Amino acid sequence: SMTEYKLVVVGAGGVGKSALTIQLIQNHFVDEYDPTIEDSYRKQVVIDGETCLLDILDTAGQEEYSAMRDQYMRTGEGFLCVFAINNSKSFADINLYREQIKRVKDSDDVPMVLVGNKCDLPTRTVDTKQAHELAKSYGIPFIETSAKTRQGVEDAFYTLVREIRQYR
Amino acid sequence: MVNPTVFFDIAVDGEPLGRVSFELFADKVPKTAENFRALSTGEKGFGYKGSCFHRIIPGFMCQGGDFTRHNGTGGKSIYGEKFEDENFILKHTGPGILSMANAGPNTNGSQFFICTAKTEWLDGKHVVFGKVKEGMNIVEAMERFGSRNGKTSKKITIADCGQLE
Ligand SMILES: CCn1c(-c2cc(N3CCN(C4CC4)CC3)cnc2[C@H](C)OC)c2c3cc(ccc31)-c1csc(n1)C[C@H](NC(=O)[C@H]1[C@@H]3COC[C@@H]31)C(=O)N1CCC[C@H](N1)C(=O)OCC(C)(C)C2
Ligand SMILES: Nc1nc2c(ncn2[C@@H]2O[C@H](COP(=O)(O)OP(=O)(O)NP(=O)(O)O)[C@@H](O)[C@H]2O)c(=O)[nH]1
Ligand SMILES: [Mg+2]
Repeated sequence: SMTEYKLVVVGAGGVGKSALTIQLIQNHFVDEYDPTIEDSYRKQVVIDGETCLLDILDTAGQEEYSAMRDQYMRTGEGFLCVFAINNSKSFADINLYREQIKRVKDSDDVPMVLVGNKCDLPTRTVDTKQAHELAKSYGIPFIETSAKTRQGVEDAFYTLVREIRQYR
Repeated sequence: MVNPTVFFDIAVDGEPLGRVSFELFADKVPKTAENFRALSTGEKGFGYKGSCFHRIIPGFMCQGGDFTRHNGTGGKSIYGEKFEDENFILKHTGPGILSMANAGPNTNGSQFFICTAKTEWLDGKHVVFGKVKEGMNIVEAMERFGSRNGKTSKKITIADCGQLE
């Protein structure tokens, strides 16, 4: 049977974790704000000519429950760490997610992609240069996305699969 | 200021489950109480009648009140789209507490939740404005149709609602 990959989408409230995931799974943009509790999705795709089953966990960006994230970080195989290019706080929050995943998995070596989302917006508050450096500091890719236009969406998820595939 | 009483008649897939009544603490949060009272009577020409409990998480709470979008994103107050947090005098002390849902500070609309346990981490963030008077067993029965992430396994509706006192 096709290989499964357990992907986990994390980041601050409202950065567009759900809009990215639903663009990938359902090919439409959620314009409304439905803050997540926790959702899972399954999708079969072909990446680099190998079929695989994506299990995607869309997590809550509620800072109140930062302690509840450990259990899903233990089970996840790869992480999309998402910030919004118009939310410098969400970009600051990337460090915390990265450090929590590293701590919970007890490893420097966890498949991860840094995602800068909402790149359709006219104004950015985060310097693409800063995100590039941070990703370089972590040894992970950085992908710019728009869940609105679908720009970079497949690239973000498929790049994370390639990161897991290389780790395996 | 006297605390009014309102009721919901709850249905499961269009079948009657039973009645929940609420004391609204108009004596502590009159603005928040009056919003819920008027949405329960429908006297402004809109309100809770026909809306669903979109989120039911057993061991925590039952959330509803989106009568504008019916998808968990909507709802509105009798004062406009949103109103301020009136105060946090009342706390989430245990089952039956009735409290305002929100999307952060001063974003009260119509969405509300009924606690089925103490949720003290919501203290100072959500405005408590009432408590179940009769039919806590109906709120417990609503947990039959909930899940870990709150998606309901049957459609839980406010088939009727109004004021008793
Ligand atoms: C981390 C998982 N997880 C948990 C949670 C947490 C815990 N704990 C926390 C506390 N620990 C004690 C100190 C020791 C024990 C373990 C255990 N297990 C769980 C669940 C079952 O694991 C999946 C929660 C929870 C809550 C959210 C996101 C994830 C959450 C969340 C997202 S949005 C929101 N919260 C506020 C929301 N806003 C809107 O809906 C906005 C929509 C848009 O604009 C109008 C409308 C709102 O107002 N309410 C009205 C109020 C109850 C609230 N929803 C809600 O649903 O809380 C769910 C729940 C279960 C109570 C909390
Ligand atoms: N312009 C624009 N808006 C976006 C984009 N992605 C998401 N949004 C908008 O930002 C808001 C929040 O998106 P959402 O996917 O719910 O974010 P989230 O990170 O899942 N939130 P949460 O942590 O609460 O679950 C929505 O109104 C959504 O339409 C994007 O790429 N561009
Ligand atoms: Mg989300």
